Amino acid sequence: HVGTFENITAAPADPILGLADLFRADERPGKINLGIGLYYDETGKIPVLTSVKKAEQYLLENETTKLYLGIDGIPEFGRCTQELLFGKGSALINDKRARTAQTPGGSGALRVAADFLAKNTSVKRVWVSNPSWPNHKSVFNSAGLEVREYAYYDAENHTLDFDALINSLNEAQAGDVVLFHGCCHNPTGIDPTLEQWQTLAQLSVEKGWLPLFDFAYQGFARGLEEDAEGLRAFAAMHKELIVASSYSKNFGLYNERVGACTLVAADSETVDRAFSQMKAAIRANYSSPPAHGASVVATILSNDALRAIWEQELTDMRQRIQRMRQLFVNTLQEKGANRDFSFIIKQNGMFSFSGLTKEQVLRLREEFGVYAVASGRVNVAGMTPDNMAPLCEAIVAVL
Amino acid sequence: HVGTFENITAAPADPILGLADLFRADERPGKINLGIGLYYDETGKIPVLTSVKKAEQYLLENETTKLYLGIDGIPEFGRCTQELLFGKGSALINDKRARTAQTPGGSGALRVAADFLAKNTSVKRVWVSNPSWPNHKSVFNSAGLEVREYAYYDAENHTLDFDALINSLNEAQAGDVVLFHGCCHNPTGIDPTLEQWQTLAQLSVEKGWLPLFDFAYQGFARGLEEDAEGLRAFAAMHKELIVASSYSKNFGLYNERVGACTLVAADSETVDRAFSQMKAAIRANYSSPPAHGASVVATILSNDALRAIWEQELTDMRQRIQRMRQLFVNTLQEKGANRDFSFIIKQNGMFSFSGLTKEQVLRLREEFGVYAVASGRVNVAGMTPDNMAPLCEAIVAVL
Ligand SMILES: Cc1ncc(COP(=O)(O)O)c(C=O)c1O
Ligand SMILES: Cc1ncc(COP(=O)(O)O)c(C=O)c1O
Repeated sequence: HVGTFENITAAPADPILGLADLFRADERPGKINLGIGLYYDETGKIPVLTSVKKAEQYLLENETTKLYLGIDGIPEFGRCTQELLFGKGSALINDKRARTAQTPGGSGALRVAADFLAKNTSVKRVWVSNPSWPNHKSVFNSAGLEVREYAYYDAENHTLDFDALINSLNEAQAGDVVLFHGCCHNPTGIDPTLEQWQTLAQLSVEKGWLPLFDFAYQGFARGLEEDAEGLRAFAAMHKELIVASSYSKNFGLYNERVGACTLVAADSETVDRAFSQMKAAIRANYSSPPAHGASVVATILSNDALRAIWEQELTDMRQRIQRMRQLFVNTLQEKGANRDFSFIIKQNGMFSFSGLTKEQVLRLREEFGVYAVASGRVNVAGMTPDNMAPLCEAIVAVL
Repeated sequence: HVGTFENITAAPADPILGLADLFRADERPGKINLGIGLYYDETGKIPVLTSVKKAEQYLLENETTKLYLGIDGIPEFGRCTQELLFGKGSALINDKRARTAQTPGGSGALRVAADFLAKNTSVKRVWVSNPSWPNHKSVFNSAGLEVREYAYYDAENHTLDFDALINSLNEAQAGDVVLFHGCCHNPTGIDPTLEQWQTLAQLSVEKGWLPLFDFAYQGFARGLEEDAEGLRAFAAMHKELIVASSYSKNFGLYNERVGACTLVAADSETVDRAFSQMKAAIRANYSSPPAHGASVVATILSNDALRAIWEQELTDMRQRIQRMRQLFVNTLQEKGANRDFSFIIKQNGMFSFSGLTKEQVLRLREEFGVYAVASGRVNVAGMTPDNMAPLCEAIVAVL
């Protein structure tokens, strides 16, 4: 017969993971990886946090069974997740307006939400920032939802174009979904101020949007509580919203796939009715989530001694990135860059829009073995005191 | 504005997992759970295998990072999976005709296959046995694939209705997917003989079906190699096929979500092209799979010492279930059953298709605290020397 796989077309390279494959195969010893968002320590390693090793040790000696978790995962994991997102004494929690499912990573939480909406509501369009995480469009298209873009970044002044953002979103109709980065906007690193959040929250309720918050970097901007102010302004004003969160990065648990999808509705009867369909969409996907990574997170967040250790480790990560931002800017000037890169100090999180062209990013990789994303996004957390000088010499050589 | 979640219809109760929730709530003492397919030991517990504990200690001591796995997971995990399925010296492997993706459980493997087929092929129809695992239809429907049923079980002789199976698949077109259970058919426990497998393999190639094997219980019928005879009869004749396999049960790693989706095509260049689109379907779902569970399996299968331990543990599990099958039939007679349950001994795996009616199943639960699936499926692996007598007295009471 003809053959079913014979005419399949090869898939294009992932703009992020394809770069990581090239880096791994590169044989040059001085190669530098500033692509995929991984936290490196001063020594260039990607370590397991001490709080995580201690929690895994507890699990190894106390686990007696591997029997399936519920569709929505470990209950304590869900409860602790809502506390982090909304606060200890939140009204959503007391009113029982929120339900949380443990998911395989933030990516898994985005697909679950996308499947949930495409199959149980009349949602048709998702509004995503321009630029944004490249995988956002793929997740929502694969679920059958259209993806529209709204303006965000002023490339001239390296700032948030709040006028163009609101003008773009005026085309978003009621019932549409609008995606917001909770903090540390990927890839620009520019987040709204609290006042700008409150403006979007009020505009969101009067326009009829369904907010969808992507929360992959809580604690990397200013702090655990501070980074959730934007979400908590929306939460104090909307009847419905969705939060897809990730523990991959603030716990360094990338490959264990630890995330959550939290559903908020007007009242407890509606959220439970909606959550039953979300569990059905999970059942038809991976059935139940992996336990190891979420058990680690739950063990840490529920033990005051481990949590204290983890909160300090997260502070050290946040502050090392800030030190590298300063060192990055100073070193560029020291190596002969005549452009002003001071805007990089004002950006939060792991990434920064360097302003380099696709052709310059290509030169960096081929000629100097410095790997950045074609959009000019660089992982500041991949910079160390040892690789800063060769890295900045290469950037100056291509300007 | 009117809420987006108001017109959502509540999802029905899951036929398997909704049962486990009723069991956890039942306050009556002596309740017995013969529902969800978990392996219990002689004492009524769901333990962690010794080999799994050994492997987990090795990972705790030697893991230095939680860096993301590739989209397709741990390479060694895929190689050992192919050896398990096809044999150490298979032509499929030497010709490099197979590619394997690590997935979250067999469920995740099935969903990945469904998404891959729906988006990259002209497949529109999947044929599933009647009866089958209830979640099969949900997974393929989630991708928009039509699911048709073919006849399988002779509920009169308690055997494979091979004549009806052949006739009911007459309308299966070339390019349709036909789903086969590799061994330990769920729920009936009746598998095709080697001669019947070979007959199906010949018919499958003549009609141009795309075979999809669900392999969740390798090693629970007769043995690791013996249980794969049917798959290898198909593999020797077909240019293309798909295998969703699970390690949830033969390793007791249920909640770590350890599975694999294997893709087989005519040649190495074709499978590579097709596999790139499978990875794209994974990227738009959970991005990359969880490491812990698959790392355990790869460690055991690669270490000669641990593998010998695991194989003996799998033999112990298989043999206890077979003794419980014999004891179940003997005790039913002892307790006054006039219906002949000898067919139980001929069935393979954890599950016994008892032939009880939905009314009798509901009566066992509400009246005696014995929990089985409404189809009459009972988990033999949940029977113990301590609960056998009350269980059989309950059944006899409703016959
Ligand atoms: C904005 C954003 N959303 C989602 C994700 C996915 O996170 P995870 O690795 O937990 O799937 C990432 C990074 O991976 C991200 O930067
Ligand atoms: C036939 C069959 N396929 C797939 C599965 C799913 O297994 P997993 O837990 O790996 O998702 C099961 C049981 O759970 C099964 O019986």
